[PDB]
Parts: sequence; C-alpha cells; structure tokens
Amino acid sequence: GRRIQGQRRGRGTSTFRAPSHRYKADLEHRKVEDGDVIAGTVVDIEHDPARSAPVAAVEFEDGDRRLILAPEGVGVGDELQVGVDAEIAPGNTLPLAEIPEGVPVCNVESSPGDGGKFARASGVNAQLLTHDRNVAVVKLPSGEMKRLDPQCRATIGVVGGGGRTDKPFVKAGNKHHKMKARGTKWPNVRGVAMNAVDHPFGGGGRQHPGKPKSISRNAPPGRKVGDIASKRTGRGG
Amino acid sequence: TGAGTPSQGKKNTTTHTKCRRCGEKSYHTKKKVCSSCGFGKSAKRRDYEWQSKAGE
Amino acid sequence: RTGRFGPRYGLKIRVRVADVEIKHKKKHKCPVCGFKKLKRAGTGIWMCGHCGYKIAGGCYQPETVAGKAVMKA
RNA sequence: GUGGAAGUCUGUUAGAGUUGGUGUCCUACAAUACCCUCUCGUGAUCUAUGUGUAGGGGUGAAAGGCCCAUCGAGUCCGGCA
RNA sequence: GUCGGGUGAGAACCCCGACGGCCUAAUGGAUAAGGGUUCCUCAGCACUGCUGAUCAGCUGAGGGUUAGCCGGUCCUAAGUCAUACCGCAACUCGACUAUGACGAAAUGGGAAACGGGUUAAUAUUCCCGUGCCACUAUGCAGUGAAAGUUGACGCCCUGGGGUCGAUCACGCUGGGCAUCGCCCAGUCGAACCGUCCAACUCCGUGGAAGCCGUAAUGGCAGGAAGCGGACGAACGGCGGCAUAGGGAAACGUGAUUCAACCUGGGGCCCAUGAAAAGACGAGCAUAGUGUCCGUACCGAGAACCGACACAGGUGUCCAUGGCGGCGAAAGCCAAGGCCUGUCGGGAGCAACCAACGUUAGGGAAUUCGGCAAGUUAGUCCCGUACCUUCGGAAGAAGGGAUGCCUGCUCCGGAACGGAGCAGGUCGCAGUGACUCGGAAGCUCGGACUGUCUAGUAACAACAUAGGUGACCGCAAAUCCGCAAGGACUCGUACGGUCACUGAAUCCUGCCCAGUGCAGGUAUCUGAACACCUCGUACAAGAGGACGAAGGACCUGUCAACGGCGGGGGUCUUAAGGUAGCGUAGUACCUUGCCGCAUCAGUAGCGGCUUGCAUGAAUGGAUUAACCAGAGCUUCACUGUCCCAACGUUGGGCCCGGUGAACUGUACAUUCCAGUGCGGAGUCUGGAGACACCCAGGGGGAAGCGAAGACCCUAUGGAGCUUUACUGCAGGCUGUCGCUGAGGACUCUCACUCCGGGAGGAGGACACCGAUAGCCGGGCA
RNA sequence: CGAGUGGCUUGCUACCUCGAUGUCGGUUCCCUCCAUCCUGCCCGUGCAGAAGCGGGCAAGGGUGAGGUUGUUCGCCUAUUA
RNA sequence: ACGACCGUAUAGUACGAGAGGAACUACGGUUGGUGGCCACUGGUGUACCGGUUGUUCGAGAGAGCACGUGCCGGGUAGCCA
Ligand SMILES: [Cl-]
Ligand SMILES: [Cl-]
Ligand SMILES: [Cl-]
Ligand SMILES: [K+]
Ligand SMILES: [Mg+2]
Ligand SMILES: [Mg+2]
Ligand SMILES: [Mg+2]
Ligand SMILES: [Mg+2]
Ligand SMILES: [Mg+2]
Ligand SMILES: [Mg+2]
Ligand SMILES: [Mg+2]
Ligand SMILES: [Mg+2]
Ligand SMILES: [Mg+2]
Ligand SMILES: [Mg+2]
Ligand SMILES: [Mg+2]
Ligand SMILES: [Mg+2]
Ligand SMILES: [Mg+2]
Ligand SMILES: [Mg+2]
Ligand SMILES: [Mg+2]
Ligand SMILES: [Mg+2]
Ligand SMILES: [Mg+2]
Ligand SMILES: [Mg+2]
Ligand SMILES: [Mg+2]
Ligand SMILES: [Mg+2]
Ligand SMILES: [Mg+2]
Ligand SMILES: [Mg+2]
Ligand SMILES: [Mg+2]
Ligand SMILES: [Mg+2]
Ligand SMILES: [Mg+2]
Ligand SMILES: [Mg+2]
Ligand SMILES: [Mg+2]
Ligand SMILES: [Mg+2]
Ligand SMILES: [Mg+2]
Ligand SMILES: [Mg+2]
Ligand SMILES: [Mg+2]
Ligand SMILES: [Mg+2]
Ligand SMILES: [Mg+2]
Ligand SMILES: [Mg+2]
Ligand SMILES: [Mg+2]
Ligand SMILES: [Mg+2]
Ligand SMILES: [Mg+2]
Ligand SMILES: [Mg+2]
Ligand SMILES: [Mg+2]
Ligand SMILES: [Mg+2]
Ligand SMILES: [Mg+2]
Ligand SMILES: [Mg+2]
Ligand SMILES: [Mg+2]
Ligand SMILES: [Mg+2]
Ligand SMILES: [Mg+2]
Ligand SMILES: [Mg+2]
Ligand SMILES: [Mg+2]
Ligand code: NA
Ligand code: NA
Ligand code: NA
Ligand code: NA
Ligand code: NA
Ligand code: NA
Ligand code: NA
Ligand code: NA
Ligand code: NA
Ligand code: NA
Ligand code: NA
Ligand code: NA
Ligand code: NA
Ligand code: NA
Ligand code: NA
Ligand code: NA
Ligand code: NA
Ligand code: NA
Ligand code: NA
Ligand code: NA
Ligand code: NA
Repeated sequence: GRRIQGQRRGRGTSTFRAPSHRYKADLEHRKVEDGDVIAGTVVDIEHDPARSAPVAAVEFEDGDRRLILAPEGVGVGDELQVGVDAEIAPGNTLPLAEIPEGVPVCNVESSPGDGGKFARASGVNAQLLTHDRNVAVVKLPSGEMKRLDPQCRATIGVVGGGGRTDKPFVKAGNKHHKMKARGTKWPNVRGVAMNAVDHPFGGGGRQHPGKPKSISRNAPPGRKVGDIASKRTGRGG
Repeated sequence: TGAGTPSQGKKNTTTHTKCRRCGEKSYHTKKKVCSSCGFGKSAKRRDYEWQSKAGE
Repeated sequence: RTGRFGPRYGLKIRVRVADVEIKHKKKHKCPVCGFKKLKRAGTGIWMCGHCGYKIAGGCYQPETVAGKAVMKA
C-alpha cells in the first residue's frame, strides 16, 4: 500500500505546515538580569492568529517593545511588572515561589527561564497549590499535579479569551477559516471510507474497520491508527 | 474538461531554454538547472552509462 | 440573533448562538469608568466607546466566571 | 419604521459547473467537439501569475481520483537479444 | 451578398462605388504570456491558402523598433540558490544554523511628462512647444536631522465631495429632410505652477440637567448646540500655462444623475487581513550629468497551445454610446470592425436526413418512465392549506388588473424619478414582440451550502457542523529522515494528534467467552552477557543458577472487533433482541393478506406482519427546510400516441473546381434445396440468368472495425488481504561499550537539557554505538 | 399399460466459432407451418328450438385495445366473429 | 382485392307446456383491408392581406430587423385525410 495520511504529515510539506509567516510573535517571558525593576505599560491589545485569543502589546522601561500572553483583565494604560519583587496583581510575572498559594496562574515555565510552556490557551489557568524551598506543586488545566522548580516564572491571572469553546462553529465554512490559521490538514476523510491500499481500515463492501480499533503502543507508523493504546473505550462502567 | 486538446490551451509557460553552458534548449528557467548537461547542479557534466548499450 | 440562519442548523446550534450573542451584545459596564459603554472589538477584545479603554476579557463576555475568581484569590 | 444580516433566494451580469436530450458528431471542427436543457453564482467562491510537494513517492472533501492524451504504482533510457 | 466599374494573359471570391447585410464584454479599442519578423515596400505564383486568385500571414529582395520622466533596472513576498558548518562509503545527495545572493515587465512596493506634429513602417521614445525628477558642482540660506509620518494594506453596509460620460434647457456653427418642423454632428484646449477646502482631529468661547445630530449607529457638565480658530482632500473648482495647440466654422452657458479620483460613518472575526526599498520630516539660484536592456507586429473561428489558416483552450483593462428595462438581460441601433466562422453554379429543389413551424377531433391511449415537446410566465392588488426546528412552508394554491389618448393629484429640491385619479378610446389579443414558474399530493434517501470518478457513474457516495472514544504535561503524544536533522510549533490540554458517528428531536438496551487494547500478577514460562559445574593443559560443547519485556493466570473495557440462538416450564459460546422499525433500497416463499385508487394497478400508499436473513454512534426511530437524487397520484398541457399531413432552412440530386479513407487470397449474375468440421455466391442437383449505368433503404457476404473483456489452460503478471510460508523495518525489553566516586542506596567528574552568563535540573541513567528476547502485512 | 410423431421448453453431449457469428424483452417490416381460436362446408350428440358440447375437411382472410411487471410468461378490464 | 360483423323484412313465425326462439331468401349499414380522388368538411399554405409590440430610417408616408413568419387574426391554389 501507500503511506497513510499520518505519514504524509511527517514530511512537513506546505499542506501540513502552519502559516508561520503570518504569525505575530513567539510569546515568551522577558529576561531580567535581576532586581525585578523591569516594568512596562500596556500599549494595545491585539488578536493572536496562532491562538485565536487576545495578546497584549507592551512597552518596557528600557525601550523594549514586545507582545505578551495577556491574561484576562489587562487593558491599555495598565502597568505590568516582571521580576522577583513584582507586585502580586493580574498580568504580572514572577517565580512560583514569590507567588501566594491559592492563586490562579498562566503561562508557566517548565524549567526556569524557558519562557513559559503550560497553561496558555483560551481561558485556561494553573493552580499553585503547595510551596517549599525545593518543590512548587502546580495543578495544570488537564488536572495533573506538576512538581516544579519554585524558580519557574509564571503570570498571574487566567489566560484571556475564555469561553471560546462554548459557541459551535455551526457550519463548515467557520471551521474552514479557523483551520486555515493552523498547521492542520482539513477536512478529515474517515479511514473506513478509503480503499484498503490507503488505510488499515479501508476496503470492504460496506464501511467498518477490519480489525478491532485499539492498537498496541508498539505498532509501527503506518499501522498505528484508531484507538491508540487505549486503556478502555466507550462510556459504560 | 478533457485532459487532451482542451488542456493544451493553457501551455503558454516557458521552462526549458537555451543553456548558456551546452547550448541545448534544456535550461529549465524556473529551476535554473539544465536537464541535459546538468549546468546549475553539477560542476562536472551530466553523463550516465545507460545512455548507451551496456557493452558499448 | 440566529434569524440570519433561516431554518438551517437545528435548534441547539442556533439557540446557543443567539444566547451567546445576546449576552455578547449586551451593554457592558466599563472597568476604568463606570459607564455601560463596553463593546466587543474582536475575539476576546473589549473597548469603552466612552473612555476608549481597551480590555482583555472572555471571548464572548468581558468577564468569565474564572476571571472573577482571580480578583478574590 | 429604521437597519441590512445570510456557506440565503431569483438570476445565460461576469464567471464557474455539467443534469437530460441517451439529440448532432462519431475516417469529427474536436484523440472528449456543437446545440438546447440544467446547477452554482458573497463564498468551504471563481481566477491570473509566482511558488512548494516526485514515483512504492506526492496529492487526494476518497472516485484507486490526479501527478503534461500516460496511473491498482508517471515518463525516459539502461539491465535487455 | 448583388449591380456597375478598376487592374490584369486570366477575376464569383484582388481593388473602387452603390445597394443589402453581419459583430455591440465583441467580430470594436488597449494589452500579459506565448510566437518571432509574421510588421512596411517592391517583385512574384513552382509551394502554402478546403475552389480561383492579379491577393496573402505564402516565395524572394530590401526597409522598419530612437525614451532622465513607459517598462526593466531597485525593494522585499511565498519561496530558491551559493558559500560555511554537519551528515553520508561517497557525491552532482541531505535537513538545521550562519552569511550572501536570487525571487513580482499585464497584476505587489516605486523619484519624474504633458500637448501637438510627423513616417510606407516607430513614437509619453523623433520634431515643435511647455513642464517635471534625481544626482553632482558653484553660490546664498541652514546647523537644524531624528523622533515621527509615510510607503502599508481584510470582508460587508453606507453618507458627503466630485470629473468624464449620458441627458435636459437655451444660444451659436455645420449638416440632413422636405406637407409638418424635426432630426444629426460640433460648440475644444494638457502636464504643470498657483490658489480654494469639504470630511476627521484639536483649541478658545459658550454653558445645555434635555438638548444636539444621522441614511443608520450615536453625542454631551469627563462640557451638548451655537460662535471664533488651528490642522487639513480630489486625477476636483478657480487663475495661469494659452494673441500654446487644435478646428471648415462656432470656437456656449446652466442644470440633473454622477464611473474615475477624494474624504467619512457603521457592522463582522473560534478568520485579524505582507514586507522591504524608498519618500516625507529637511530652503533656494545657476550649471552639469541622467549610461545600460525592452520598444516592429499578432494577441486569435489564420500570427499563441492543441500535428492544421483546428467550431477546442487561453489572463487583464475599456461594466457610463442610444432606445429599452430592475438590469453589465432580450430585442433594435451607433462608433469601430467585418462580408475570411472563405469553394461555387443549377433543379418549386423528388425519396431520405438534420434543425424547425402549424396541425382538426381525442388528450399520455405512447413509453421502463410524459423521454421529447408543450403549458406557465414580467408587474400590482386581493388571497393563501398540511406541516414546522416558528426561521420557514410561500411566488403555496386561487381571483383580479395590465394598451393608447386628454387633463390632473400625491412624495420629493429635482430627475428626461416614483405612486395614483377622472374622462375619452382601439384590437381576437395591452408583460401584444422580446424578456418571462406550470401547479398540488403521497413515499424513499442524505439534514442543509459544499465534494467526486479530467474522458459513459453527480448519487443515497465523500465532506460538514454536531455527538463520542483514544493518546499526551511539551526533553510529551503523533509523524518524516540512513544520518546530520525535521513537521506539528511564532503551538501548550478552551491544546493537538488518532479514530468512529454524521444537523435538530426522542433515544442509544443486554454480553468481556473468543479477538483487540490496557492494568496487575504469589506461582509457572521466558534470550543473550556476566556467574557456577562438567568437559577440553585452551576451545568447541553439555548442564546449572538468576530471570527483563512477553506469555500463562486475574482484572478492566463494546459510542473496541463483534454477538444478541436451538430446546424446555437449560444447551452451544459471554449474552439471548429491550425502545423502535418491519413484505423494508433489508422479506426467499411473493404479484404475502386487507384496504385505498383504476374499467382493469407484479406499481404506489396505509394497516397487518411469525423479520429466508430488522434494531440502537456496525447508531435506531423520526424529522421542518433543501435536492439536475429514487418510486407513485392529480389538475393543467400537448403530434408521446390514435395517424399522419403540409410547410421552412441546410443537405441530399445535376454541373465547374478540389479531392481523401476504410477495405481487397482468388474467382464471383444468383436463387431453392442438398451436402460438407454439424451456419456454402464457389461442392452436388435443379431453377433462374443479355451487358452496362443511376438513385435507394441496408436482407446476406456468419459485412468492416478490435490476436474475446465471459469461460478454461499457463508449475504467466500485477494490485490487494490475512491467525498462508519466509523474512525485513519499527516499538518494547535485558545485556555490553561510552562509564566515574562512596538487591537496595548516596554522590559528581563524563554525558544531556535549561540559563545571556553566573548558574540550575538530571546523572552515570538518558542519548548513541553493538547484541539478545517479544511484538511486528507498516514493508518485501 | 403399450406404440409413436415433433424439434417450442429443459436436460445431456462437447461436433462448429474464443486473430469476437453483438445474448433478454420490445419495436418495425417481410415470408412461412398447422397440431384451426374465428370465419366456410360438414359428422355425432346425453341433437325440440335457441344456446352448446365433441369430431371432420380446411391456412383464403382475420386474430385487435388497454392496467401492474424490463419482463417472456402470466395476472386483470372492457370490447370482439 | 377483398375478409368479417350488425340491423330489417322473413317472425315473435317453425320448434316448444312455457320460458324462450331459428332459417332460406331479399335488403340497409359498419368495420378491417385495398386502389384512386380533392366538388364537399378539415389540415397546411414562412404566396398573400390586415392588426399590433420594441427599435432604426427626424415626424408623416413607406419600410428593415426581432431565425431563418416578431407576435396575433384570415387564408387562394396545390398537396393531403
Ligand atoms: Cl477547532
Ligand atoms: Cl514595456
Ligand atoms: Cl455618516
Ligand atoms: K466464441
Ligand atoms: Mg514559541
Ligand atoms: Mg469539538
Ligand atoms: Mg456564523
Ligand atoms: Mg493550512
Ligand atoms: Mg469526515
Ligand atoms: Mg470507494
Ligand atoms: Mg494494508
Ligand atoms: Mg455506516
Ligand atoms: Mg493524465
Ligand atoms: Mg447563495
Ligand atoms: Mg442562482
Ligand atoms: Mg499556481
Ligand atoms: Mg473501488
Ligand atoms: Mg502585410
Ligand atoms: Mg502586391
Ligand atoms: Mg531582485
Ligand atoms: Mg507594478
Ligand atoms: Mg503601429
Ligand atoms: Mg507598438
Ligand atoms: Mg479560416
Ligand atoms: Mg391536435
Ligand atoms: Mg400506459
Ligand atoms: Mg402500451
Ligand atoms: Mg423535459
Ligand atoms: Mg412637492
Ligand atoms: Mg409569451
Ligand atoms: Mg420502497
Ligand atoms: Mg446531500
Ligand atoms: Mg465521468
Ligand atoms: Mg449532481
Ligand atoms: Mg455525468
Ligand atoms: Mg465529529
Ligand atoms: Mg469532534
Ligand atoms: Mg456520509
Ligand atoms: Mg405495502
Ligand atoms: Mg449499543
Ligand atoms: Mg461503521
Ligand atoms: Mg448449379
Ligand atoms: Mg485471444
Ligand atoms: Mg476475469
Ligand atoms: Mg501474483
Ligand atoms: Mg538546546
Ligand atoms: Mg504482501
Ligand atoms: Mg453479424
Ligand atoms: Mg388437418
Ligand atoms: Mg397464407
Ligand atoms: Mg426574419
Ligand atoms: Na474496511
Ligand atoms: Na426592526
Ligand atoms: Na451540457
Ligand atoms: Na514507480
Ligand atoms: Na531494457
Ligand atoms: Na473567397
Ligand atoms: Na488644483
Ligand atoms: Na440604458
Ligand atoms: Na450555494
Ligand atoms: Na469478550
Ligand atoms: Na476481552
Ligand atoms: Na445486528
Ligand atoms: Na447541490
Ligand atoms: Na410537430
Ligand atoms: Na446489406
Ligand atoms: Na493489480
Ligand atoms: Na421424436
Ligand atoms: Na474468428
Ligand atoms: Na430484441
Ligand atoms: Na386460415
Ligand atoms: Na400486460
């Protein structure tokens, strides 16, 4: 047979790539020598094409102009601060250690300085639970408890644009326009709707997968489709 | 639309042109590579052994 | 509201569209001033036609249940 | 009343598409054409130019469709008498 | 096209004139690509031209393309290349990271040109006139100069400013017509320099507690109107340019609607609508410089692609010429172009055929089927069912009106805009042509728009929103690469990958035995290295101990593959079909039975239903709206039919010119029989038969076309599949090397990642190299 | 029970064609067979008549229109000698 | 190149309890087929004449185009049924 669609993806061709050249900025936390003195003002709120959410334009004291992952509640004129001594208000960035337990946070760094990795999508937020001199326990939106270096910087508040998922696309057309702003091939043809040659589920006089749909983790690419290493399926029980 | 005659009409593109290096009209002006002498890809000239019977 | 959709898409789909958009288009009370002149500028972007304040809010609402939990904590 | 939304309606505007006639043609005007009929026609729209993906590989809203009249594995030459 | 005429040895088709036509988003005008001299002139007809040719895009020779201000050039886009680095056995191969370069001629950004004249052929290029830009030099001014602005931006609606055009009024110039008095053309004049400024923004004054304002939204004591002012637009107005230019002449004035151009307001996004060069910011005089490449022509029913002077294909701009009308529609007509969608002559011109008109009475009787054709039709008024997701259904259906002429009314600033009134009046017919829906009902399917088999399938197939399950905390899941590396990702669970189902509505039962996936696991099984025993002065080899993933075993899981019976009042194998639906697009028996409907209905619909062999996200039922989707009924309509006729146009037939192809073992005027490898013009017997030619519709030559697609055979091929055979990638796992200090543990020094660095995390693991076991149609 | 005739059906066979003899139904148009449905002339009758029933000669002529089904067949209607 | 049917008189007769109900013969008509013909009816009749919409030739008059008649009304001959 032929490579299945998952295998074409890997190749990173035009069809599969994301319109990078159309993206605005790689939202990352600033780098501060130390002191925390670093502060800046919100100059404007712009739409981020890569995340379908708002992004804040900020002018820092030392002349630096950069876009920032804006939490809900940030407006023009506001003053944001970044550093160990930053005040504890929404929009400000400071290590998990300096953050008070029980406070919602977003755009968390996995390892100090990486610039933030966790909780950055629409309306999500992490939950700083436990402190320590060694470990900072944070609950990520997936519900997982993430043990982190209390040095990892994070932003106070919840990511802007919450509720996006509450409204249905309603029509293909609307998915279409969104999909075009992402690195994804759309629409999706069902395997079972293809020919044997094209997908392990293809073929037959009627549509139905050939074998069961749960596949082993060890399955090779080309065969790994359907329910991947599923721990269970269905709703019952 | 027929892939034949009716699809012959749109062929007003220029591709293979006179090669500055070997003089054949095989310099692909989009690729800037000659399909005949390899000019634009190889310093050495294009040549393969299958261009002639194995024993000759 | 949903009336633009004619008899297409079904009940649930459009009903949630009107709902979401009626809340979406309500008069909203500005954070800086106190006037009810906040209007959605774009996806998650809000502004006060009065004082010109541009705020980061929910996608279809200026305040999200969660945005509010922040203030307290 | 105002407003003027809509993968909204009529529509041979342009343009795109191709349902029936199983008409005409079928050593053709044409190696896929002509006519009447018919569909879409502000949108997942149509289009020019540039540009990317290459052969067990692409590309595929999936028909094994398409990748220069070539496709259930292009074309050329060689293996090859 | 026709009649005259011109040229010529020769004229239906080369040229002039008239008459008659054709093209109106093109058959006109300007061009991109592509072509490449096809452009102009002269000379020709052996080639080419669907006939002819004195013609030509043909043959031959000459000639023709003139730019500071049009393009290129320059900038940067998706992206491309080179060099370096690294990989690879290696390269002309290969990803990343650096640097550099390349990447837009209509149609991205962009310093600057207008008017007239001229040639056989060029022309914002030459000439005449006038203007403009950049750089440099000189001089005066200026010391400001880099912040900022601009370049520079989406989709929908909309206001204002406003030129051309078109039209209206009136005057002038010229023309046309000749029952009136109308009808047509013209009435000109740039770049540029100067000047004016609506909109937006802002300032002062003012001081609204209800006013201000809009087409609409809106505005305001955080200061409304009004008043005054700062900034501030057109390819626009105005003046110059201009006793420039152009016109035979006059060489106008106002108006309305207003493309271009300018300037605003509103709305939309799970969509956010380039960048860089450059310009401005930042004066003036004079002078010098402004090189290089493109420039002809076609741009198409003969200059392009399609073997052709091919009925095909092929991008941009002119979308404002008149009447008409909603209209960039029809139809008619200008300007401009053409008679080259290039063979002609003749016969009332038969049969037959292609397109087409009309047909009395009947009216789907035709047919698989109303296929084909027809009916309806524009606008206004009345009026409008079931059903429904309240949006829709709906132009439902049905009923009425519709011209012209006279005089008016209303809305509006007004239109050569719209709505009405009264009277008069003609026709068979007033949307009088043209344009222009036939309607209604039942059933099936897919919800909808959308997609598809370029070239027999447009559908019920795919997609889709919506539903659902799965994997993953990012040094991730998934995927590409041999490697160096890479997509997703300028992304971070409201994410994204992988799958199933397919809007809404009511719902989605029971089964984990098999198979799959996952988790656990006392015990059992489980490879190699190292370790022990035997063996061998070593070794091969035999055995033991230890035991990973995996398996046994146990559990979880069906919106995971799938299953939901026989028997009796349990058995196979886990369960034993629930809600629904049902003779189904699933029902063999089958035209099932009953009903509706018809004269008659293997159809259709409804009910029944034991369902050969329905049934719940292999989704079930059901469903408004939508449909070139499948079946059925009714009204309307009609040459579909009864049953054909007549007519129109092009052919067909005759004549001039041009001039193929298919096909051909031979013989051949056959017919009836017989015979023969059982399907004979040719054998045998008879019959018939004078030769040639024209037209016809095609009975036969098992007619021509294609080494049969069906079927079988071949120790043929290929694509595809799997618990076929053998192997190969890939994943998991143990072991060795990198690898270091003190059956569980600490550390740091390699190595890895994070951090700009300091340093932080991890750490002898991981990565990588080698090997072993398991899984392994992903692949061979 | 026994003897046959036909060559419409079916089956059997594998003789003919696999370098192709275009498979159903229908339609249109032509010729034929008789084992005669009607019509002509007859015989018998359980032949009163009328209407039939059976049989003989006989192929001149006729043998039609429709509803379901692609259907052939057939089922059904109304006409009909 | 003619095939067949219906009707009337025969006859409410023969026959028959009755109900019912013939024929020979002579007539009139229908149907299917056949050959011909066109006074009559009907169709056609882009010969012709009129009406009238749009547009163009200034109006008028008179015309062209609207597919090979713009549409509508009438229709001679001939050809037809
Ligand atoms: Cl999405
Ligand atoms: Cl140019
Ligand atoms: Cl406005
Ligand atoms: K055969
Ligand atoms: Mg990033
Ligand atoms: Mg979703
Ligand atoms: Mg929407
Ligand atoms: Mg994309
Ligand atoms: Mg799909
Ligand atoms: Mg398929
Ligand atoms: Mg497969
Ligand atoms: Mg299915
Ligand atoms: Mg092809
Ligand atoms: Mg539409
Ligand atoms: Mg339409
Ligand atoms: Mg392209
Ligand atoms: Mg298939
Ligand atoms: Mg010439
Ligand atoms: Mg000449
Ligand atoms: Mg360049
Ligand atoms: Mg340009
Ligand atoms: Mg010229
Ligand atoms: Mg030119
Ligand atoms: Mg020609
Ligand atoms: Mg009739
Ligand atoms: Mg019928
Ligand atoms: Mg019939
Ligand atoms: Mg039709
Ligand atoms: Mg008034
Ligand atoms: Mg009409
Ligand atoms: Mg059915
Ligand atoms: Mg559909
Ligand atoms: Mg097709
Ligand atoms: Mg279709
Ligand atoms: Mg089709
Ligand atoms: Mg879905
Ligand atoms: Mg989903
Ligand atoms: Mg589907
Ligand atoms: Mg039924
Ligand atoms: Mg279920
Ligand atoms: Mg399925
Ligand atoms: Mg003989
Ligand atoms: Mg063969
Ligand atoms: Mg086969
Ligand atoms: Mg094989
Ligand atoms: Mg790194
Ligand atoms: Mg295989
Ligand atoms: Mg034959
Ligand atoms: Mg006999
Ligand atoms: Mg006979
Ligand atoms: Mg005419
Ligand atoms: Na399948
Ligand atoms: Na309203
Ligand atoms: Na068509
Ligand atoms: Na290949
Ligand atoms: Na070969
Ligand atoms: Na000619
Ligand atoms: Na001016
Ligand atoms: Na007009
Ligand atoms: Na549509
Ligand atoms: Na099971
Ligand atoms: Na199981
Ligand atoms: Na089932
Ligand atoms: Na459609
Ligand atoms: Na007809
Ligand atoms: Na013949
Ligand atoms: Na194959
Ligand atoms: Na016999
Ligand atoms: Na043969
Ligand atoms: Na047949
Ligand atoms: Na007979
Ligand atoms: Na029948």
